[PDB]
Amino acid sequence: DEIFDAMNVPYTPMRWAQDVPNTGVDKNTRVMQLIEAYRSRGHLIADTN
Amino acid sequence: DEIFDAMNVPYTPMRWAQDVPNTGVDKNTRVMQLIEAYRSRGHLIADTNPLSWVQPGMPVPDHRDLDIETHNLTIWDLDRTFNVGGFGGKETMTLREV
Amino acid sequence: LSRLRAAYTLKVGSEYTHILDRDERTWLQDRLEAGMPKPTQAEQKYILQ
Repeated sequence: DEIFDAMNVPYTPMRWAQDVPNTGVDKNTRVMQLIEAYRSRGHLIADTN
Repeated sequence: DEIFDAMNVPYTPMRWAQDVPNTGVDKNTRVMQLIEAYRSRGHLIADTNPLSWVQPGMPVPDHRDLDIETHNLTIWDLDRTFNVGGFGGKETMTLREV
Repeated sequence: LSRLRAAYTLKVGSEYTHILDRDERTWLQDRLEAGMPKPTQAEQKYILQ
């Protein structure tokens, strides 16, 4: 956050996380939900100001 | 269409179609696109008008995205199970239940 | 993510998914996801003038 603020990157950085364990959850249908979210509300984090 | 008009069913009937051939096309991601279409524009085919009236002069938006045939799905998929990505709190569901 | 970022999170924030007609909504979707073209040097000098 400190590096991005200094370099004026108007985006949130990628976060460290552990690779999610293999339960029943399907990821392909959730990639589709992410695509809809960006199409509908991606303007809420766009470099417009 | 004639039977539905006589019985006052304000919905389009299911259409006959051949079961789509097995090409590369995935159906689970297209079931998700159908769920979004109903959430967003399902009101365009809802039984909200007490009159069987369509105002001439008013433009009608295209809503083919509410027909299962647009997402390469037919009546033959109704009792097949698909991944629905947490819809209704479930991972899998049949297209009939969806 | 690169396609979604190029289309919806750079210097242009678009609002179009509320459009009811399927043909009009798909035209906007396809043009925004094709991206903003790389401007030529001649174009850049015209904007500077």
